[PDB]
Amino acid sequence: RPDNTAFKQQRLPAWQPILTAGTVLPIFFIIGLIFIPIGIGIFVTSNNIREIEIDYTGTEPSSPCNKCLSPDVTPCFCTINFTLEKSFEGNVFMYYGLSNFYQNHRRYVKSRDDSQLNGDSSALLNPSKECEPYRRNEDKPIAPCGAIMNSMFNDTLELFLIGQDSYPIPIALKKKGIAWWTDKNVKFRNPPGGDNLEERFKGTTKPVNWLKPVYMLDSDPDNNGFINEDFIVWMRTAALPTFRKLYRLIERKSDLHPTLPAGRYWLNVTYNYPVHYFDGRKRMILSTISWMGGKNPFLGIAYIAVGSISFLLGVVLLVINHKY
Amino acid sequence: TRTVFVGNHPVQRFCDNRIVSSKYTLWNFLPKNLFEQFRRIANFYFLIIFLVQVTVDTPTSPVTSGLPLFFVITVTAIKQGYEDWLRHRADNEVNKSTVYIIENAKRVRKESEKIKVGDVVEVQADETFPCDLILLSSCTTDGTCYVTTASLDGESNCKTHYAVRDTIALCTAESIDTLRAAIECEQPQPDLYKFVGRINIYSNSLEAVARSLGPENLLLKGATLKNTEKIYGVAVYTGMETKMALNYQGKSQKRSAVEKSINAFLIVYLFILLTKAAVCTTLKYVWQSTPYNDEPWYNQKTQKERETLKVLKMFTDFLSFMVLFNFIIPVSMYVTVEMQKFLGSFFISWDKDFYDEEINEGALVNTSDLNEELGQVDYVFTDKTGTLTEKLQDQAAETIEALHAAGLKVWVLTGDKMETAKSTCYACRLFQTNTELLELTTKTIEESERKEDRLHELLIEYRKKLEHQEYGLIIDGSTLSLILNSSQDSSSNNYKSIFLQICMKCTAVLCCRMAPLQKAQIVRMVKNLKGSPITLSIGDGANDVSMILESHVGIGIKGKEGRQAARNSDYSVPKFKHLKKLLLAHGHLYYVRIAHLVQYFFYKNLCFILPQFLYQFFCGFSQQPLYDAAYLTMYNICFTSLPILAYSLLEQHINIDTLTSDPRLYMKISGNAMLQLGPFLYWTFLAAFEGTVFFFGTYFLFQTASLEENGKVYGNWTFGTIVFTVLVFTVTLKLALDTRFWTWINHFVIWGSLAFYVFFSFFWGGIIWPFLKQQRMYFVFAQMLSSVSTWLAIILLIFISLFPEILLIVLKNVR
Ligand SMILES: CCCCCCCCCCCCCCCCCC(=O)OC[C@H](COP(=O)(O)OC[C@H](N)C(=O)O)OC(=O)CCCCCCCCCCCCCCCCC
Ligand SMILES: *[C@@H]1O[C@H](CO)[C@@H](O)[C@H](O)[C@H]1NC(C)=O
Ligand SMILES: *[C@@H]1O[C@H](CO)[C@@H](O)[C@H](O)[C@H]1NC(C)=O
Ligand code: ALF
Ligand SMILES: [Mg+2]
Repeated sequence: RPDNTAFKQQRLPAWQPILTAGTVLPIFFIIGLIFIPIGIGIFVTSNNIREIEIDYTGTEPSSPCNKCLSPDVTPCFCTINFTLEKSFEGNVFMYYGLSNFYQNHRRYVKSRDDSQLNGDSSALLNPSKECEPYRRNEDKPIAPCGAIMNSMFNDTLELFLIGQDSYPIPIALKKKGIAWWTDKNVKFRNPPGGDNLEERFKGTTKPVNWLKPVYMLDSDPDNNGFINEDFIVWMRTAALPTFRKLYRLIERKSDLHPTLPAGRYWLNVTYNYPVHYFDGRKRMILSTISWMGGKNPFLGIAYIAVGSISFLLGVVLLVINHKY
Repeated sequence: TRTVFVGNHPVQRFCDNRIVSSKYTLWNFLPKNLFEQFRRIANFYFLIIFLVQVTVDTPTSPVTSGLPLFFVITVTAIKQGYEDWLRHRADNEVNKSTVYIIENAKRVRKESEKIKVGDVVEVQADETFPCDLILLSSCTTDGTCYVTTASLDGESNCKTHYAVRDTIALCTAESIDTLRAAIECEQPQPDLYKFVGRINIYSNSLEAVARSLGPENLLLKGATLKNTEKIYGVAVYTGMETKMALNYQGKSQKRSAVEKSINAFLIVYLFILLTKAAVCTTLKYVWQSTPYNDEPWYNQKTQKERETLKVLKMFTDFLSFMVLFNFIIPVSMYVTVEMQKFLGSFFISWDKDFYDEEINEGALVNTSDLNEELGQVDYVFTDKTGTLTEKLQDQAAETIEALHAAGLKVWVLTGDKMETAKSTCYACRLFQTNTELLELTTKTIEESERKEDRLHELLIEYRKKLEHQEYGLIIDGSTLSLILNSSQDSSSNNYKSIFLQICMKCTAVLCCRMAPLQKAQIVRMVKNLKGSPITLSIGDGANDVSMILESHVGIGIKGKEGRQAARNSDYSVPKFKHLKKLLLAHGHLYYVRIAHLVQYFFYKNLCFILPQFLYQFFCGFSQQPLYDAAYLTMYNICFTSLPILAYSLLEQHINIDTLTSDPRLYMKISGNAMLQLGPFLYWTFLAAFEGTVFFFGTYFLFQTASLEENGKVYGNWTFGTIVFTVLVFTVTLKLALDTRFWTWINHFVIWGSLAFYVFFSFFWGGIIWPFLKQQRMYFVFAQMLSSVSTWLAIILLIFISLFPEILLIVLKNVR
């Protein structure tokens, strides 16, 4: 009369796998033989990427920017010469890096209003509580609230190539397309009121550390406010005290000549950002990319180490179990 | 020395037949139950954590920490309240019964619970006595009555009692003629066979004849009257003082070895959490000593954080770190173990092996807190009449042989006489032909100090000098009474120890003519020696309830005697042969499932939290969570909760068909091996290794300056998502490797957890709702999966982490 159901009587059909050494031994070999070639390929790929970093912070009396460390009302300019040995053929991405800059601090990460940057009219006129003490200035709310927006990197970097003669030639840099497409076209929007951008920000004011208001960053209305590529790129946190952010893109010449021929170059910079107050460092990185990204041998080294440590262990166990 | 008058007419300070077996009342129940529950360290901690999270700060929400604690409190409170209301209802039946009292020359009827000492009472045929009576007369001559004590010694033999010679003639003819008598008695004792007293019956003018009172005159409570029309007795002991009510001892509480191991693990993890929080706060306040490391002109305090008291600040930061790292002790474990214990107990009732067509009933589970306790039994105490014999039962000898083959010691505790008790033992294969009977009965002790010589002879110069099967002890209740009570006269060699060693070094022990309380005394004496042996007692009679309520787990047979022991026990089987199936397979499976669930629950959260603690060294020790709040909330609720519950409800570690056919396999989990220091350290070190591997493998991966073919950088939420994905895949694949009995439910839950995690990540990341104050995770997961470098790194990490487990699996298959 009791229900003779397989579930109730604990008699559900099962697979019941029994893995043993004599059946899992080929796995230790196949994994090593599939992993070693991948490691070799990845490590070889990581060695054909050219990259150069130029530290231009100063803090040294033999550096050209020692005069840029402490100005008063003088807009400082530097110029650092450097040489390239092997030319760059692939695409070239301009980076700027900061050291000892804690972008992931708790009090600093949460100091933002993501709804206001989404174009919300209610949040446009009154910012969130979290972004303090950058919530109101001169009894007027700041349009971008928070330190994460207030302290944006604001240096101007220009590259100059010195030809056969002493006359330098400039290099064209494009500011479009350095931020994530999704967070540029969806997450960051503009206020919808009106067509002219200046009259959209009426009850708001520029940040304390700003020099021109947020609706005058660029002449093109597409990159004028809350859509500016540099602003959007800086709005993304770093996760580490030492980080790098994309700055410009150098495009391929139409003819098959390499994008950056080897030779001397000129780096005229505008020293506006103070970083020596907290023992920080500034640098500029020119690098090419590949199918995997930047230059890092860690992945290849780890794959080789894992493949070798698997294959050797498999061989050792194979020669040990041969006693039976 | 107490004096009672037969009719209360002179020629007090006693209770009033009121039996209470309960503990809670109908009002004080809530304050007492909450005080009893919140005294535990785990229940205090959870509260403290909930209050601190509500008061100071929380990373995700106070609800996720306040709701499961309330559910856990409520379930246990309901269980205890119901199990106490059942005892209230049972006591209501024993009280509020009908008895007939001759108060003033008339057959007054009162209620049973209103009996006062010193009134003559009348009981008809087949009526249970209401209290301790003293026989005054009987309907027939010779002053005799036939009383059977089916509820005191377990048998149904017709005993005989004798009335008072001076009072036999008084039969319904002026029995209340102000009968001048004074019953001078001894203070109540649980001996159940000794009674000293005297009567002071007077005459019409004056008399002083006094006849001594012995055990042949006491009419005990709870013994039915047989083959007599009507008798007349005088109550002397009424309620909480009768020899039946003295041998109860109540029920304190029962806890499992797994439950104690859970508390020990919680105590260890509490120290781990405190050390983590203290180290983090100390390093934080050392690092903030530099002027430019705090308020470095790019984020400054809102003046408040400056105006706050420094002394209060370290305490607040310590509470914040404790809240942040509190996840290493999961409330989910408690909420789950409750569901597992409630749901898994249904299999015992559902099993078709526990069915008897004669009784037309099945098994029964009274409590679900000892399912894991069924698989750790070490000693078995059995009752002779009713359980072993019905002649012997169907498989009484083979069940005992199987229990002996499993490494258990079977003792027979009965209330029958030695002559008939020893033959039954000789028929159950418990006493072989070539075994020397080591006997300590009353037949050889007719003094007092002969016992000390006998024990020394049979222990010090007979046995330990050496044959392990030959010697079997036989004892009597009378000798055991002196052994227990009179052991405090000499202290150089304790009687209890010198008797316990000879008991424990013997193959089997038989104890005859034993009171209901002495069984619980023997069980308690066994429970204390050399650590904590685990005891199980099985019986079918009302006299077995004292030893059923004292042992670790009590089994009650549904027999012809009654359901008195069936409702007071933890489980119930309508046979004795069912015990082999009940504890060989079901207990083993339950213990394995619960131990694996506990170990996995602790490991899964330690490995979850370790990367977050490691992350604080790379921020400013600012208590920045590595993962998103949604992931922190959803980790233990849906991503990893279901596979472990499905594993722990149905998983044949060894198939039951060969578990029942091989009793030898019970020894693999004899001493709580699965929850020992070895396995605990192995799981802890595995979690610590995997947690370090995750964080450092991703940290070395995040030094690229780019991971895409379009040259775009990643934030911190991508770092956290990478760590979380590697974490979830590793912790799911560990259990997938450990699984050994794959059903369609296991397939569904294990693969659906991963599929649901992926789909939930893709769904949460990609839609702006908007009802949140931030959109940090708008497209993090979808942007993270667009890089072959991250794909390859994740694939490499889910193998690097499991390499110790894969190597151990192989090494466990040779030598
Ligand atoms: C009288 C006897 C009755 C005894 C039981 C009978 C039946 C009882 C049914 C009760 C059902 C559930 C009880 C409700 C209590 C839980 C309430 C609740 O939301 O708890 C929330 C908890 C959260 O804790 P945590 O994340 O571990 O961390 C806590 C830490 N202290 C902190 O700081 O925060 O999280 C948890 O405690 C987890 C919840 C339980 C886990 C099981 C849930 C699985 C369901 C899965 C959901 C969706 C599945 C989708 C995946 C697809 C896979 C196929
Ligand atoms: C650039 O930003 C820094 C950081 O706030 C500020 O001190 C400096 O004045 C800015 N330079 C401008 C606005 O020209
Ligand atoms: C940048 O600095 C170089 C170095 O002298 C100078 O020749 C050039 O004119 C400068 N360009 C601008 C735009 O100031
Ligand atoms: F039947 Al008994 F002790 F003799 F339970
Ligand atoms: Mg009985």
